[PDB]
Amino acid sequence: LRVPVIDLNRVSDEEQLLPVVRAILLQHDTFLLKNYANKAVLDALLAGLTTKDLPDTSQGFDANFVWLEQYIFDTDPQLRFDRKCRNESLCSIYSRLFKLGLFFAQLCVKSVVSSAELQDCISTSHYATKLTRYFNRDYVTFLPTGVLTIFPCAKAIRYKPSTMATTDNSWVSIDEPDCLLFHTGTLLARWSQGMHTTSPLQIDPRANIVSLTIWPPLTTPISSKGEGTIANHLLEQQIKAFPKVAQQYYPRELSILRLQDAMKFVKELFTVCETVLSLNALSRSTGVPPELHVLLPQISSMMKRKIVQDDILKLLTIWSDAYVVELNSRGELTMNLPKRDNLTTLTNKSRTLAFVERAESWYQQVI
Amino acid sequence: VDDVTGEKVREAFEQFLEDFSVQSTDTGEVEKVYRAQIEFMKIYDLNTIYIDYQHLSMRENGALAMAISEQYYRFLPFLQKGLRRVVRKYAPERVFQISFFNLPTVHRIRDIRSEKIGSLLSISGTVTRTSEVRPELYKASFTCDMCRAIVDNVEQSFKYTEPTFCPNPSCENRAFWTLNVTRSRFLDWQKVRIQENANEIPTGSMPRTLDVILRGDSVERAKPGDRCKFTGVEIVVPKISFLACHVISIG
Repeated sequence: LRVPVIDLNRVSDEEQLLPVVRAILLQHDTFLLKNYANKAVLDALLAGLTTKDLPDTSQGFDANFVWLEQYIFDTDPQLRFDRKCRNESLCSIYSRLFKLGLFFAQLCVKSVVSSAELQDCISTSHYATKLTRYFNRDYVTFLPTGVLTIFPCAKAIRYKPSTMATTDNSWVSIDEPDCLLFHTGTLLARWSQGMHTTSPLQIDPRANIVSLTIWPPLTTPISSKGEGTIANHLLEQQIKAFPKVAQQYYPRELSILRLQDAMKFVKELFTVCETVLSLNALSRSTGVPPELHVLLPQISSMMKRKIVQDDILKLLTIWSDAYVVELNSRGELTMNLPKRDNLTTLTNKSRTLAFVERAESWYQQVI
Repeated sequence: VDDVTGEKVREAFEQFLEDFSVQSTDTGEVEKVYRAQIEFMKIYDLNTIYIDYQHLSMRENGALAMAISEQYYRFLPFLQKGLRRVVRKYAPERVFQISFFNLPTVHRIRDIRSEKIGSLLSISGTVTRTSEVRPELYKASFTCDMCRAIVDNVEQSFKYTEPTFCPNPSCENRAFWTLNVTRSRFLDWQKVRIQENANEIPTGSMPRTLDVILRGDSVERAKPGDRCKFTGVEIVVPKISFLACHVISIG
């Protein structure tokens, strides 16, 4: 609820706010911008509604079914990128929000190691924006694909369970009237020394999420950890990997060569499953015979996603030497611990690292 | 006089439990099922066994059953120690409950005299009221005034007791030890109301009711307002109450 509120009538000369903005992103990384001159162009979002005439092929509107036209707006002078829709009122708000984005870029990416490379949208004009028009269960967690993204919205906030801002692992939501929300991408979280976060999005009352990203170059030299993988290819793989793709050959090839890396939703099961069986070991001097009907809602309450026997079968397929698959006389699957002690945290850390290494070897040999 | 008789009756009870295995294939000869019953409860560790009195009445021409039958409260820790020794030798947080059932004689509530105090009895009737289960202190962990030493004190089902001497000769005081609940096993304790059946009431008499206590896992089985038959020990309460170990829904 504590969001920083600033005025816009005195930051027009750009000489009093840079230090404060740099200081304020150490704890709060969702910015709110008010009182601009867009009080008569912002309510003119009723022009681009019913076009529906061209296919996707990674440019323009991915028109998926009368309910969604996601315009992945490509840039104009870069190679392999050419996209021009009508969008007159959206061109006016794109010009004002792009000047607002370059204004925020010049006032906040100057406090890092490079203050001329990250704003390289001024020269080559590298922009691939997300005009997600939800016109007349929802989509996955969307972080901004650029390095800085300012957007008009209704509420625009949620929180997935992880170690990030508002760390209480619950979906938090605040409502904001007549303003803009700023969120930065993941490449600026690696550029700045760990001061950013992520934020999930969904169907808001102002459903047209016009995400205008900065979108760094095709050949921008990122440091040592990302020298081989450019910003364009990695973020384009993320752009083509989150929604459904059924138009052409290459992003479907990227989806069948990249969506089999979903071991993090099952190997994290291995970061918590032994804990609960050990919790059953320090409380039931019954020799720990477990029942599937009592171990299933325990891990289903520990993890919000669906947990059924396919994960148990996948864990049996990847690591069979640490568990049993022996059935009893009644007809159900039983599984116990082969350790003679209750649990040792060093051996548990070694077993978790060996499970991670075995799944990584399976990911290397499956492709 | 029962200090040397208790070890002999403990040896007789463990010989009864040790000499009888299972040879019950093809409905041939009979032998008792107790070792497989202990082997079945090894996984679940409830230890709330059921021993038939009709199956115990064949040894020593019934004389072992008649001697246990009158001195049941004086022979009960020897019986549980013999049961503990046979499960300690046949198998590797320890509570025990020995229940007796199927008596050949059914006694009413009007034929209870003071000659059967401490003996076992079969009481049949109807349940009038029930009391919600509450923890029974059973045994507590007392700490000393200066030693801070743990003492495992065994209650005698009468009232809040207190030790007399500290075992460690670091002190010999008799002041107030303090109670401790960590190392003190607790058993659910219920108190229900049994009353005389409508078909065996005398002419002009009143259907006299009585309160019966119950522990172990014999609680939460007796349904209210149903004819019930209990098997237990007559224990006095400072009033003549009862302790049941077996519950059944007769009628």
